[PDB]
Amino acid sequence: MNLEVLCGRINVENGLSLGEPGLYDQIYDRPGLPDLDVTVDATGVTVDLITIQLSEAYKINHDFTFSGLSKTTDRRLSEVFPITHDGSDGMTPDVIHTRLDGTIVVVEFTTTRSHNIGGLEAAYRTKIEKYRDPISRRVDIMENPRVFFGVIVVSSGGVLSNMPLTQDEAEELMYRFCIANEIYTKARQKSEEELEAISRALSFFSLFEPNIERVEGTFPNSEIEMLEQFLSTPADVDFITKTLKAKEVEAYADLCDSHYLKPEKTIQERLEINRCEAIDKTQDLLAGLHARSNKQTSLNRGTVKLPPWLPKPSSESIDIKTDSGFGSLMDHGAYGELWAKCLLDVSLGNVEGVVSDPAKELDIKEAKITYRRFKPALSSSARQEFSLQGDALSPFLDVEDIGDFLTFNNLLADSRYGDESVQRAVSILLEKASAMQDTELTHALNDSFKRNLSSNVVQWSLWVSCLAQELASALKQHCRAGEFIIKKLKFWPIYVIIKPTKSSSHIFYSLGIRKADVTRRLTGRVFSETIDAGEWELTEFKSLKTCKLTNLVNLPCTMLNSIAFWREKLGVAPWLVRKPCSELREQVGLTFLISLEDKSKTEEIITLTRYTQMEGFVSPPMLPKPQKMLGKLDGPLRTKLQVYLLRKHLDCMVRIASQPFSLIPREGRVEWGGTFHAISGRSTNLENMVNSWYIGYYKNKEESTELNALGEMYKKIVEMEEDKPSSPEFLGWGDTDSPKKHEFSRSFLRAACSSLEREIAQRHGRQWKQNLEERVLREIGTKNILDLASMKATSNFSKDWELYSEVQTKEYHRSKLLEKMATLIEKGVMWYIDAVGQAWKAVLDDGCMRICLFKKNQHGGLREIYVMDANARLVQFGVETMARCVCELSPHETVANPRLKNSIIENHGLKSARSLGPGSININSSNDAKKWNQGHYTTKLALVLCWFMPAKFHRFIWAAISMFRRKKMMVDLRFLAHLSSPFREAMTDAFHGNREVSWMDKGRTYIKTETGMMQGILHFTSSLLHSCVQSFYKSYFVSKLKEGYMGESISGVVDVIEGSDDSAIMISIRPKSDMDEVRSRFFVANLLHSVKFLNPLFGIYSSEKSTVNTVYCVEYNSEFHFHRHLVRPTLRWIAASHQISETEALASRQEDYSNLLTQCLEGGASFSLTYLIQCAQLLHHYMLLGLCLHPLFGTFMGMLISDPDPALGFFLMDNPAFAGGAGFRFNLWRACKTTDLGRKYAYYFNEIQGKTKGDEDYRALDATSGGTLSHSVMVYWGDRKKYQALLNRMGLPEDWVEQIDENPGVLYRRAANKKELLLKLAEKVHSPGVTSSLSKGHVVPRVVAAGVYLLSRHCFRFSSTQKASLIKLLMMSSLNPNQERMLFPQAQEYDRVCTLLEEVEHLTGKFVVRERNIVRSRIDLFQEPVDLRCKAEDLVSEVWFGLKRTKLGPRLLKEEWDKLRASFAWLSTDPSETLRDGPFLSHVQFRNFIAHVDAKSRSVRLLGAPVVTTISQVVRMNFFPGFSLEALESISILKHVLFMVLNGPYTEEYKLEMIIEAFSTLVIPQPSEVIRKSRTMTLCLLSNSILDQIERAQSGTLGGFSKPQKTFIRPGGGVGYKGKGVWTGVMEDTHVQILIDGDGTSNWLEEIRLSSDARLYDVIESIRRLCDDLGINNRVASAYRGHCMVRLSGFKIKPASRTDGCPVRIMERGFRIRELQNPDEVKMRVRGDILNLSVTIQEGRVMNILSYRPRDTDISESAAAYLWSNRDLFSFPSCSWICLKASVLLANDRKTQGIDNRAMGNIFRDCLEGSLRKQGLMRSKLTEMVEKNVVPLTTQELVDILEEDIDFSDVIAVELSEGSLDIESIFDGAPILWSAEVEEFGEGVTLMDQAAITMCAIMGKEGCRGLLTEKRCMAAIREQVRPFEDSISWVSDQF
Ligand SMILES: [Mg+2]
Ligand SMILES: [Mg+2]
Repeated sequence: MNLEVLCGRINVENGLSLGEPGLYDQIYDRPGLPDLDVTVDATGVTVDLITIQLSEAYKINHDFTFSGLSKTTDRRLSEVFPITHDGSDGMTPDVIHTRLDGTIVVVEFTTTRSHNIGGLEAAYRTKIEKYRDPISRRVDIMENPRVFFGVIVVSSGGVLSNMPLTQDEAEELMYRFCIANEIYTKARQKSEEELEAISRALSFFSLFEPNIERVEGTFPNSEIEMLEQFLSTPADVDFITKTLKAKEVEAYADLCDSHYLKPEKTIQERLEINRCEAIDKTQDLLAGLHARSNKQTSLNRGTVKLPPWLPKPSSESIDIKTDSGFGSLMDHGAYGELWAKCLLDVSLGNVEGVVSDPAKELDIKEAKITYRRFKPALSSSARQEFSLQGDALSPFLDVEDIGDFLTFNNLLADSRYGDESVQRAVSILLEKASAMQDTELTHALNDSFKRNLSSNVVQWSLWVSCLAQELASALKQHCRAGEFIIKKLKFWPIYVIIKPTKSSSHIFYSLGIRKADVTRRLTGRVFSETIDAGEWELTEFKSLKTCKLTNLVNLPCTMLNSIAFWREKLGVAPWLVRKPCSELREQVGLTFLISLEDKSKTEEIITLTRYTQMEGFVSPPMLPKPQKMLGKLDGPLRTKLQVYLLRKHLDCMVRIASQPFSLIPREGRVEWGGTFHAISGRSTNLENMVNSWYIGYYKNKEESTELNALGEMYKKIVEMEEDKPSSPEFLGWGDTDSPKKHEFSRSFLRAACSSLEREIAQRHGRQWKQNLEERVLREIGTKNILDLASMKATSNFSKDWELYSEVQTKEYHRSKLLEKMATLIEKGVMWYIDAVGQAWKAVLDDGCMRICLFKKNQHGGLREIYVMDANARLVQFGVETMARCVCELSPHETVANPRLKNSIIENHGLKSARSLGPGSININSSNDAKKWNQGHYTTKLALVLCWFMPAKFHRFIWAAISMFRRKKMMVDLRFLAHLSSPFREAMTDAFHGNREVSWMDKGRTYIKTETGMMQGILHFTSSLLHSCVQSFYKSYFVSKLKEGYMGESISGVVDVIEGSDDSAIMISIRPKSDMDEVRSRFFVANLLHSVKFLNPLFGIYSSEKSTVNTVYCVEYNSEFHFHRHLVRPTLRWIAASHQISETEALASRQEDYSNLLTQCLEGGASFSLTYLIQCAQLLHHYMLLGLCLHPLFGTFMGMLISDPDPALGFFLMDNPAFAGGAGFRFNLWRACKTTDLGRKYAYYFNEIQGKTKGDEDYRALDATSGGTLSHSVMVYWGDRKKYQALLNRMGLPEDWVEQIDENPGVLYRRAANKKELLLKLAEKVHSPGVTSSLSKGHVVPRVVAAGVYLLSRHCFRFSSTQKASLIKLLMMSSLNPNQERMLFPQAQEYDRVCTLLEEVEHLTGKFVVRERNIVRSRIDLFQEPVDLRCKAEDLVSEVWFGLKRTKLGPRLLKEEWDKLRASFAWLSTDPSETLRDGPFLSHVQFRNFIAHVDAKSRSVRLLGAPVVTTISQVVRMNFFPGFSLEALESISILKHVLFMVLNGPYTEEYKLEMIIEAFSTLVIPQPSEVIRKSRTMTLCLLSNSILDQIERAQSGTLGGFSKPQKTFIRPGGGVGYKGKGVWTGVMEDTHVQILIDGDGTSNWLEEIRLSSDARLYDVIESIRRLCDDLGINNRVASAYRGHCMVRLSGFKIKPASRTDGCPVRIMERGFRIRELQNPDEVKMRVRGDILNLSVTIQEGRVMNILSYRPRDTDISESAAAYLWSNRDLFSFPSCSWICLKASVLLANDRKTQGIDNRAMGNIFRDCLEGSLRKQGLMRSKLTEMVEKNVVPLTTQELVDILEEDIDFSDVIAVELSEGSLDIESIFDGAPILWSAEVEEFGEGVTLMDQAAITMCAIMGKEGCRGLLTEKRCMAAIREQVRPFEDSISWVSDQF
């Protein structure tokens, strides 16, 4: 802990810097808690025996915390910077440091007593506000300033600091602060808004009165006696001891008698016995299943319900060809005659008109579609057959068709038609999009994607998707008797006949093909057999439910993803064509089958095989037992596929149960030998198996309404209802050894709460309840009623909807929540804390919760959703916030602290290594819970919450929780309808009143419920309870480990991580001998196994889906930590990467398409696969835009080709390398600098839309969506009539829009009255995209509508935007870097990325296979904790209304506002005037426009190989696994000697002497090299061929003087230059011109000219330096001369409309000629700490051609050691200076008192003041040194939480005593691990040189001086006031 290394870490560039704030937290074990003895008395305070002063104790909180930092002499602001006289010259910093490179560093520390990011961010912002302006003022008047600013803020939780540190110093600081804050508080300003909110909430809580008596009445078991008796009485001890002993002996006996530890068999015998038992169990299951079924041996049927046809698509057309013959369409008749009649009727005249036009479906020209009805009179036989149309299978069925289908099948062979209509229509758009990056990489990847699209599988899937879209469209028409509809598929010779229904739940269709254009077939045999008709081939009226439609639409964009992902995972090159590996056909075929055949209970087997395969990772003491998965596999079978899957699964189980997975740690790493695919016979590595358990995964939110799934849901909801204990005794009143299905022991709950509370109170400092209460009161008291969770779901279920058939033949139609806030705002309420006072009473007058149900269709996941009513949400939101607040400050929970998801597992390894010695062994168990819902009686939650509250909340929480013990649930009306015509057979009887059941009333349309928490509602209380339980488990395990089985003590650390349901335990030990390892492994095995039996006490039932006692692997949520290797299932997000999403505006879909891609990249995928996924995403986005439905797609394609702007349908594709890295904003930025888009945006910002009040003004109305901006024609869409009608029912005058423009002040301040609240509601109801139309139909049709409607409407007619071509001609009525930066607030990072990206334009690399696993890094891209910048909207609120939403300051506020004005032309400082000039029509469009103009991309946690890392490394490695992508020593010593001479104490003449001699002796490479900084070096070295062109070319900086002003003589002898001159120059290829003028006291800048504008922000400071050289002020104004880009005052940016300062008028041909300078007047110069090569252009006026300043990262030591071994350099205190190492200190002891030297003067005294550096290694404070006797923190220990001692069961003790176990024979076999040399667990985790050199350049100056200062004294020198002999050293020091 020293300041020198810390300040040496940071490197700064010229100017002022603030860096980036970073957040460090607690990782290692907290030290501290010493003997604390605080006694306040007269002399102050006392601690231990050291006494501190009282008023010093008033500030010890900061002095002690930073004792090792402030050791300087307390300089001032004036002493370092030039005087500004602005009052701030007396601003005293906390540490002002100036290292030997002039890099000024001002740092101030702070300490807050908060507990979250809130106080941290607050302190950071207030420190920045305190110290912003003076330092900027001082840096504005310096020559070459390099000043850094840093802030340090600490808290008991974490530390926020912009200067990089190491976790050790963070831990030191945090624990020091803990001690300091403790002694501070034992020894003993907010704003106004929060000060009002706290009182507003406290008043309500103090006067809140819930009717506890009516509550006890209307609710079963709500009694305050339970709560008070739980809080008051302590916890029993003897009961717990006997219960633990009983549970322990029971678990031990169960383990022994379940894993065959009796009596003596070896491992192989136990394994064969296990194999026999598994065989028996599978045999029994098969027999019991086959016994109840129609026993068959062959079932002729199919699996794919569609016929295999592969036509060659012809020219596109939507019309039925007529000339077909009929010579054979009457062979069969009953189907052929139907098609014959159809063709004959459509031929001549029988068709009719049915228009299905987009504008209808959204419920609002030639875009209208034409469909044909039908009425063909069929014969009686065929009519009867059609009216006729429209048992569980056996495990032994000989399903071999599926078998040999997955072996040989033409599924991946190339369909020879790869250049046809559809492929052209896609590839053209693809090439147009990719034209931005025309490298070889992009061409290769596009060719690979097209080759993939050419395979016959996607060719078959394409027309299937077309058919599915057409059917979804035709789903809801009008049905005539005997009607039909004939349609063509617009790309293929296929015809479909459709017969819709009225139920709108399925459909009937029949296909037909010409039988002469069927080119190929999929040559399978699981396919629906068609029929022959001569020259035709037809189908037989299948039926497809409406639920199984989206999966048919999304078929190509999942087949492509599967093909690409599996082709890459196998290890094939994405740019090298090969054959199908015959191990790849299986995976693709299986994906195809599981996708097409879409049911539950079929993919469920595959998603369940994981828990079966998750065995074999079990440790020798136990055996792999997959037989626990029998059950959940029973039930009926209804497909030929389920039988095959079940047989293969059972075979995999019996294969696994015979031998586990091997475990061989060859080198220091560990692996696992034998793995294999689940449904196959294979052998693949881990990563190939892990994400094979996720074959049939997908997501949706469509709200399926099939009666079957809804019935299963209703069944699941009521399962444990009848299991009520029927006794209000064991539900929170007394203890119980064996608890029943819903009971829980109270004393154990109290013990767990006490344990967790002690852990919390030890991590944070005590007296924490107060901080929590204030935090909760604040966070509640600020919730306005308007900013609620609008657009959510509510329930219109009241008492009236309780009698079926009395309210039926109606629709429920659940509604939104906005209506509630509307009808509340009407009633005069503003704050959320006001509505609850009546919402609670309104609820209590009822007797239920009025819950409604909701179910999506995703076959698995989080399917159920329980929507509530507003009166319940309003009371639940006030309690869930308290729950989340109490949960946020826990050390285990991972749903409020999300980052801990990836910290408590990795870092554990380091922890294990810390207090164990390297070489430990892990023992892990990943648990779960069986029924996390329907098993938690809601009283335990209330108790465990009220235990953590300050008692001002007890009554409110008790009431608001007591509302969950009688809830009513709605049901579908169609459900009861069809039901009133097994479990369902009981439900119908309960409904009809025959059989009495205890939930459903007779005749009533609901379901009662008394037990079970709802899912999603009480999300955090469950996590809190689980945290308590897991903390108790951790304490108990630490206890049992503290004392061995026989009085010994095994050593080991425990870790506990847990979220909502899933949880893990990660114990780790270290043995020494061989036998002790065995004993400890057995002990920890029993310990970990006891959890299953210890769980039921807390009302938690562990399932059979949890592994136990695995050696070197865990699994928390979905990621598997296989030792130092982390595996994540990437198929999950890949499959769920293209979800249909209904948003009312374009350019908002690509946002989500990029979000999902970024999520997939996070999940982990080489960029070469992310790019293909993006191509498939583009294909999906275009197919969902009318690619195969509307016939007018050619016109839209032609329009988009000539207009690449998004929001019109165009899709932007990222760079091949670094594809999904940065979000959509990056692609937008990159496209806005190369395409015509840069033009279309420029017009939006540089047009004053007056236009003489023409008919071309405003152009596209400003309207931003998401991050992008577009025309208001799109964002205005959507029905809102219900909402505005409701508003008109209230006091909303129609003038409101106009009435808003008269006073915009109501759009930024919150509220003052009721009326402006209504105005804010009205603006809320129109802007973002809030909808009101009911989802009365499907999604795909109405999405295609919402697309094509807007597209067409913009293409031809108006809205107020113009046509496409009209706007294109309005163009002829791009961006400059200023506005480009103001738009994208992260342009610099984008530029860095792009620069690093413009080197991989070729395909060059090697296939080097590295070691087993390159342990990667944890790289984070652009990402900050909170923020530092002011948003582009707050400046307007401040300038326009005076609200200091930002706190910059008058100078800085003016500067940034002026920059903003210079960014937007029309923008003025008048809120009313800015409407009649800028593109807008109302003063509301601008409010929405400005709040989303600037947007930043999202963060990315990408992994990269180490070297610690960079982005170039990641791009080298991560492009493809197993593949990389790629394209002196005198310079170092020269840099070192240059830095040591320039900054060294010398004289300028002597400096130049030594420099030129060093240049003479040394050599250098020629300048035909890389030019970053050595260019200048080799130039100034070769200045001793022809230098003129050397400086001219190769990016120099020079320029003559074309027009000298004049010469004039001031009588004080001054050569002044007066008049008007013209200077010219050529710096970094600009050829600028500078007109200058001055006639009074000095000169001033007149005008500047530039030939280009790329490098603008650097030319500005270059011109600043040039004027500083030639000495010209830049303060006075000028007379504007032309149409300038911008103007500049004080080297600052000013707009052109202001005409304030010198204007920079860029003219490409402004000035093109050079000055032809003479090469003889060239000199070298050496200023203090500055090297220059210059030329005198005029008499007394010089010009610096080139400059140099040495960095601090070039102070070498090898070069120093070499220079030491040299004598010829007569150049070398100097000897001990350059070469760090008769005497030196003896002569200069008195040389400072009398100046007698021929060398440096003051510089030597400034340098030698560094004795404080060597004095920094010692001489600390007293309390800072006496308190180093602290021992580490031992642990939590249940003898403390329970306050008593506890004995334990010595079963294993007496067993090993008698010898009934023979442990040494159980583990014989499997390898030994105590002596195995392995690396520690965990995967993830210039300081070196800078620290070394900063600690190094001290000794070589004060070696013997330190010895003298130690010899003279060692104890009194620690004090500074005590000395106030060795007058020479003190003089050297100071004074
Ligand atoms: Mg598992
Ligand atoms: Mg788990």
